[PDB]
Amino acid sequence: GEPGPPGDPGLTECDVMTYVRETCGTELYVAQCTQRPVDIVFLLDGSERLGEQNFHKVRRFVEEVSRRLTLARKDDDPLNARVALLQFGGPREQQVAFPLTSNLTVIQEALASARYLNSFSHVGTGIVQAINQVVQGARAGARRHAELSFVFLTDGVTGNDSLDEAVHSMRKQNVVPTVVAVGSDVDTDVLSKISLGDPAAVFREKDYDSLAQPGFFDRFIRWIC
Amino acid sequence: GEPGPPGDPGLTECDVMTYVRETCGTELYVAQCTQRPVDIVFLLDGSERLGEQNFHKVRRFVEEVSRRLTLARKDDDPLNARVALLQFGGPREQQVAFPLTSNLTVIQEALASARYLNSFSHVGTGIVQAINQVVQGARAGARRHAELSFVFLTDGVTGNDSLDEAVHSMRKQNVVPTVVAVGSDVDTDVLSKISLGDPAAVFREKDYDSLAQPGFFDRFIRWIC
Amino acid sequence: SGYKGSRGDSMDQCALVQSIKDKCPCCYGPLECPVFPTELAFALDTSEGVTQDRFSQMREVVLKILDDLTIAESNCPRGARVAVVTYNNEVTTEIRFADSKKKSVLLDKIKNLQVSLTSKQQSLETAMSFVARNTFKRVRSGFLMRKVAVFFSNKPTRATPQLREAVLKLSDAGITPLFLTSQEDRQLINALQINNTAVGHALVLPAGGDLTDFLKNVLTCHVCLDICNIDPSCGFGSWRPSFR
Amino acid sequence: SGYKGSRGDSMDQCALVQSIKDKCPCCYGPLECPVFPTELAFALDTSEGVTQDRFSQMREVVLKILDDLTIAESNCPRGARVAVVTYNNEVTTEIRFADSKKKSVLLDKIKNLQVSLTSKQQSLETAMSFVARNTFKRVRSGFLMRKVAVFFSNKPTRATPQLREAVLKLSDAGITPLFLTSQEDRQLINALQINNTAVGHALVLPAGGDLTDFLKNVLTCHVCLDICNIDPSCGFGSWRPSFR
Amino acid sequence: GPPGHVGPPGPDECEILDIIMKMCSPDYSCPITFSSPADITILLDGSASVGSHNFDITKRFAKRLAERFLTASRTDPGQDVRVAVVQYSGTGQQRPERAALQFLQNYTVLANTVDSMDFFNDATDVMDALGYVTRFYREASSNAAKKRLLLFSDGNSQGATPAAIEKAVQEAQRAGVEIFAVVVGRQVNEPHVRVLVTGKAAEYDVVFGERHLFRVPSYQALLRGVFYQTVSRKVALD
Amino acid sequence: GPPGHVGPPGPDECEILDIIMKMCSPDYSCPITFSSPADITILLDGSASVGSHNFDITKRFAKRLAERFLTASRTDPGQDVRVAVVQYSGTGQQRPERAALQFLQNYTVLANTVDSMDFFNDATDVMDALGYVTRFYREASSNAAKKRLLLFSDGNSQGATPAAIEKAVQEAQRAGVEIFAVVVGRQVNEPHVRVLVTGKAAEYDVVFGERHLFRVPSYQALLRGVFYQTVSRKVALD
Ligand SMILES: *[C@@H]1O[C@H](CO)[C@@H](O[C@@H]2O[C@H](CO)[C@@H](O[C@@H]3O[C@H](CO)[C@@H](O)[C@H](O)[C@@H]3O)[C@H](O)[C@H]2NC(C)=O)[C@H](O)[C@H]1NC(C)=O
Ligand SMILES: *[C@@H]1O[C@H](CO[C@@H]2O[C@@H](C)[C@@H](O)[C@@H](O)[C@@H]2O)[C@@H](O[C@@H]2O[C@H](CO)[C@@H](O)[C@H](O)[C@H]2NC(C)=O)[C@H](O)[C@H]1NC(C)=O
Ligand SMILES: *[C@@H]1O[C@H](CO[C@@H]2O[C@@H](C)[C@@H](O)[C@@H](O)[C@@H]2O)[C@@H](O[C@@H]2O[C@H](CO)[C@@H](O)[C@H](O)[C@H]2NC(C)=O)[C@H](O)[C@H]1NC(C)=O
Ligand SMILES: *[C@@H]1O[C@H](CO)[C@@H](O[C@@H]2O[C@H](CO)[C@@H](O)[C@H](O)[C@H]2NC(C)=O)[C@H](O)[C@H]1NC(C)=O
Ligand SMILES: *[C@@H]1O[C@H](CO)[C@@H](O[C@@H]2O[C@H](CO)[C@@H](O)[C@H](O)[C@H]2NC(C)=O)[C@H](O)[C@H]1NC(C)=O
Ligand SMILES: *[C@@H]1O[C@H](CO)[C@@H](O[C@@H]2O[C@H](CO)[C@@H](O)[C@H](O)[C@H]2NC(C)=O)[C@H](O)[C@H]1NC(C)=O
Ligand SMILES: *[C@@H]1O[C@H](CO)[C@@H](O)[C@H](O)[C@H]1NC(C)=O
Ligand SMILES: *[C@@H]1O[C@H](CO)[C@@H](O)[C@H](O)[C@H]1NC(C)=O
Repeated sequence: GEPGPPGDPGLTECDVMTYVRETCGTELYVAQCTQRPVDIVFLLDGSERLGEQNFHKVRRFVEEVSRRLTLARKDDDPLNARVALLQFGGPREQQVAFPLTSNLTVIQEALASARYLNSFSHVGTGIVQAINQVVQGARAGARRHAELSFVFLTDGVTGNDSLDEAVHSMRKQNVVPTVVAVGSDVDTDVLSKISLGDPAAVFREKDYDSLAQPGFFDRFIRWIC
Repeated sequence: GEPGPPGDPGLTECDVMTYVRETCGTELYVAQCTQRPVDIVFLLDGSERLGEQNFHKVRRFVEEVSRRLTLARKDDDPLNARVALLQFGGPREQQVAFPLTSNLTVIQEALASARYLNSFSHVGTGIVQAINQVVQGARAGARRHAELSFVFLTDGVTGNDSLDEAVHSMRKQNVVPTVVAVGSDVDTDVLSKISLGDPAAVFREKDYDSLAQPGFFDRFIRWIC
Repeated sequence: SGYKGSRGDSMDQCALVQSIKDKCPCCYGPLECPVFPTELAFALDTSEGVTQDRFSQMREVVLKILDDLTIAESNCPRGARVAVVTYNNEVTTEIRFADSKKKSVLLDKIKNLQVSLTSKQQSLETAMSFVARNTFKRVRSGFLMRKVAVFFSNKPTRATPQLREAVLKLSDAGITPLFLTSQEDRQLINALQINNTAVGHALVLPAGGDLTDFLKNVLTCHVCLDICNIDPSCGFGSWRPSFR
Repeated sequence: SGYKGSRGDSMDQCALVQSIKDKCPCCYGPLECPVFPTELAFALDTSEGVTQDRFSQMREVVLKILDDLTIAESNCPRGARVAVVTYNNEVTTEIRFADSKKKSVLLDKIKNLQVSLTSKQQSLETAMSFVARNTFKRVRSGFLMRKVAVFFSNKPTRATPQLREAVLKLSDAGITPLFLTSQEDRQLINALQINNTAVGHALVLPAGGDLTDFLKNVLTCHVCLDICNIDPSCGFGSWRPSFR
Repeated sequence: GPPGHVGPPGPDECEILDIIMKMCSPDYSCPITFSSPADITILLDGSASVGSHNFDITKRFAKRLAERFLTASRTDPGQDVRVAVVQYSGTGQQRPERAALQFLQNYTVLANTVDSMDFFNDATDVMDALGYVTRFYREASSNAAKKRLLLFSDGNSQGATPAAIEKAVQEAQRAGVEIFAVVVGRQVNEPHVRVLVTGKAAEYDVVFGERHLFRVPSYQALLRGVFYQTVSRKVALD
Repeated sequence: GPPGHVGPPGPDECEILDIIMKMCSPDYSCPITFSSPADITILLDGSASVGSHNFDITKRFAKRLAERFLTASRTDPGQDVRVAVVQYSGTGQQRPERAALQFLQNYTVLANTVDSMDFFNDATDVMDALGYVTRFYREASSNAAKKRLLLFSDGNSQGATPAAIEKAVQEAQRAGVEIFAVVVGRQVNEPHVRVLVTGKAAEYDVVFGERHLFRVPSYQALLRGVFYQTVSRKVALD
């Protein structure tokens, strides 16, 4: 075929602009995934504003994400990362799901029978129950320093009876928040509180179906690892 | 399958908008082609700024246009429209081309042997030569009132030694123009002069290749017919 | 899936204009014709035997009609656009829909318009077709656009299929012709109208004397007739508001 | 067609800033560290036997280091970001890269930070890995982004392969660590340095007495060393421009 | 498949009014006349599907609706113009007390109740809400008056099947009150809201359908413009 | 296919000066120094491919170039700094006559000639133009001076082949003048322009091409910004 097109400029205009701004005076650079010891526990609110079809789409997204990430063999601080999910709700004041575990078949089986609450859910009670459950699991799984990152898959608009206390407890519990809001309708206060004073620790997706968009999936997997 | 979607609202916001603007206080409505007696003569200036490959593209465009429009059998004021084209230049102060005729085989042969001038076009001399030639042809073809429309395939940037006199001759010769400029670089003066004081008698094409865009081709055939 | 559902209802064409009219300040006070923006196409005739004085009379008639009407100088869809042509066995455009931009310049052009004495014999059907398929090749947009053509004749038209076909084409084109000629012809009225459906009347003009009567008739209930409030008995017939 | 051409030449990272720096008014007058916006990560050790008075000493050291440095309160790529953590057999983040927004609030938080008296036995490798793969999990952008970590130890480190692997990972992460400990260990230097190419010095800290003698060195020479105008003979070794 | 149902008819008087008033520079606002005595009780959503700020904007819109209806010059001093407000939530959650709220001419109790209700944080429940509304009408409203009603809905509620809502709306019709549906957003079970509007799923009358349904894209858009004027005027017209 | 050649290097001093001055707010503008005496004769297009207005903006750019070069503080009063201007067109059209124009120092006469030249409306001929330039230098410029030249072109010319351009540029090189190419737009015969820039088609040097080529997308953008000063300073640097 024909010769390839000529190369781009050595230092484009934006390059020099960034240089000058840097000397005297967005996007954040994160080192790509390296299978570092990680432990992630999702959180999907049961509020009826989610949607049965949207619940199915979120199930698909979660299983795809679990497929993409490498899964550790076991515990006692090997390399690789684990995964957990729960679907707490308002009614019954409690709900449970599978604990952290890398055995993917358990994940598939639990997801298959996943029940969509379609009911109110106060985020504070959910998060405190989640942190209690994951603390219990971690204690059952030795020290495994690694980390503890929580991904909030929800708009977050819900009852805040004990939001602040749970946020404080999570803050003291060496956690790394991360939020993926869906839809234009979102309250900035809840996002800010969960983000722990970060402007770029939140992603936005116009529709729940976009969770299957390859671009957003790649960005999310890059951010988490 | 599933039922169709709901229909268009009653007097859509734009509908009432136009109604109110009309009551007290763009696009022009043209009756679709009805094969009324029309005589059309093209004009492709040989200015070196056209391009040999762009000349081939214009040849293809003219071929397509002459193919789509219906062609009359003969003269003496029958229905249907004819076609003509010429490629006048500046050097040698003249050029010749096939006259108005519906024998598409002659059009094919002329296009096949079509020579890209890569030369100049004192648009005034070219247009006066064209009007003389088409007047001679029309006289050879009886009255055939019909009409006489010219299509200008040129940016128009060129020497204007005798532009105004030829413009006046065109005015007196019951002519109707239609100009399709291509490229950002265009002079408003020449376009206005050849458009005969019209703001919507000019089409703008981003690039020569856009001449093959079905949308623009359909719009052009709709305007001319 | 099924195709798109049917277009819904509407508030009719006229009565909505009545409503918006009462409600838009200063637009129900001083009326100015045309009632709605419209195209007007004058077509003069130079057929042999046309007396120059009669040409002057028609020139005065057209000038008065223009002055009584405003124009749409800008691109705002409000006001009258004009197009003046001359016709014979052939046709020759003089001023088209685009050149005219100011009332004074249009009046000056029309007054200074060349008078072309000639001898070619009349053929009104050619002018009919010309206006049908050349002058109205492009017209300004507007949901309530009105289009009117005014013609001339120094001799009654013949009775042939070509003219009836031509007027059918005119009607199909949306025009609302108002012919003017010295004397009536029941055949002309019959050919113009169709199946008890009028296309456009054929008035009468004088060989000298008073003009304000018929001039008033045309200016009120023909050239700038409100599509909504048609006068009680201005012109015997049935009228035909809106497109045809 | 063939693939895209190669990247073009560059004016070199070092002296383009030299040029722009002699060129951006008032930016070549008063100096304020850090020379370029950078991340600084303090990690504190609560290892068994860490004397509380010594903890106060390190607290004052960190407080002074913070005061000497400015902060990037806004999102403009200019100023210092901070991250303070405590490490033991396990680790516990105290303040991350996000919460810090003002100098006074940061100073108050660090001064009011709880002292976690404990008895767990130390293992510096866990803290190395934590900082390598958790603290720097995300950092601010910038073509000349600079990263630095400061640590502590109330006991000399062991001589094990895992330490070499951890320091290799740190180097791969772009960090430029500056450890601090009571007493030297040639084995520590050897593990840090790679084939005679240093990765980070291991300075010394006092059990009392004067401090500024080494505070000046650390501040002028490691934390906010100029990228290109390096001090002639500060610290035995070979220095490093940035990255590895 | 079969073609879709006819789309909504054109702008009514009140939005053509504000569109003309926007630029054309004669009465304005959006006048109303209660031709015959009647009542209205705008029902407000309180399920989580709305949310805090959405619930608050709905409260504001309800307040505006009530004030506009009450201020509208009564067509007869010898008779009354009557409005009321109540909040519905999960089963058996409909403030105020049964005997508490009557038809009102003043604005004290109505305004305080409008600005004092609380979000409930429970799944949408339409059955008991509709039963409460219809029984309250049956017991309270005077026999002669021909009343009207409005409702926010999403067609979603636990333990909801089309036949049950068919029966409930049939009971409401037996009570003898026409109903109108106003909804916000598109995350709505279309068949259920269509049923609620019509009462006969098989025969969805186009005229009854389009007239009785108002659609809004977003909660914020509900308050913007003169939509409130249009809905109130449409409620007024018999 | 094979990969494309290396792209243009990073921006030089002048435009980085401009960008720092744009927002960062010491001598500025774009100082030049003619280290050693030389000559420059900016060659301006005269074929229709440019046009009337585009030819006018080219004339303005030429006038500015002459002003900036002449005003540049001569590095030595003992020797001179030399500039000239000519317009080329179809075969045998290079104003002024061969014996008229010398190296000019006062700016007014050169400026008057620049503002008085008329568009030729003759085909794009580059053979005779290059011959004119090279023979004029051969006859005129003093032996010691090592000169420089600019040239506008599109690489398109009737009766032109790569061999002819190569031979002409070789003759110019034998005359002993290095050449630089500045072009506008992209309706350009890339091989011919590259050959003119280098003269060694097969062994084209990427560094030579990138150093000796200037690309401007639009005629209007040519005068805009600091492009003129950047190119003039590049001409200045050895
Ligand atoms: C761990 O992952 C497995 C899938 O890899 C989960 O489901 C397991 O699926 C296999 C496939 O049929 C079942 O086969 C059984 O395996 C056992 C050995 O574990 C073997 O002794 C049986 O004869 C049979 O082949 C397996 O039963 C099934 N796991 C369980 C617990 O029933 C599994 O649920 C995941 N969690 C575990 C194993 O705790
Ligand atoms: C509610 O009504 C009271 C008084 O009732 C008025 O007379 C009724 C027959 C009927 O026509 C109501 O609509 C009238 O408003 C209004 O003002 C109260 O007046 C009494 C009389 O002294 C006084 O004691 C109260 O404090 C007044 N209420 C106040 C000050 O809030 C009252 O304005 C009406 N509601 C609103 C919202 O204004
Ligand atoms: C154009 O040149 C003339 C005279 O040249 C001057 O002397 C040369 C040696 C060289 O140094 C040029 O740069 C000088 O400008 C300038 O105008 C003339 O000036 C003289 C002295 O005042 C006067 O007698 C003449 O009448 C002037 N000629 C005129 C008015 O036509 C002129 O300034 C130069 N143009 C510039 C500098 O743009
Ligand atoms: C929960 O959060 C809200 C706001 O984030 C707190 O206050 C509410 O603020 C919104 C702002 O739009 C108002 O509309 C509400 O009216 C406020 N609450 C009330 C009761 O009026 C609220 O205090 C927090 N906690 C609780 C228990 O609601
Ligand atoms: C006119 O059209 C015809 C076809 O409609 C063209 O084709 C030639 O027609 C003549 C008529 O007898 C034949 O003898 C030739 O053999 C046809 N050409 C070929 C290639 O078969 C004709 O060429 C057109 N007129 C002209 C002048 O070319
Ligand atoms: C018509 O011809 C005249 C000269 O015969 C042209 O006049 C020039 O127009 C350009 C347009 O910007 C001006 O910049 C020049 O200053 C004018 N004069 C000269 C001497 O160039 C005119 O441009 C031509 N019209 C066109 C090309 O549309
Ligand atoms: C008959 O009269 C009607 C009445 O307007 C008209 O629309 C129609 O075109 C006429 N011709 C035919 C064939 O119906
Ligand atoms: C060897 O030194 C080079 C040069 O600094 C360095 O890049 C590399 O990582 C070193 N490798 C080892 C094994 O020391």
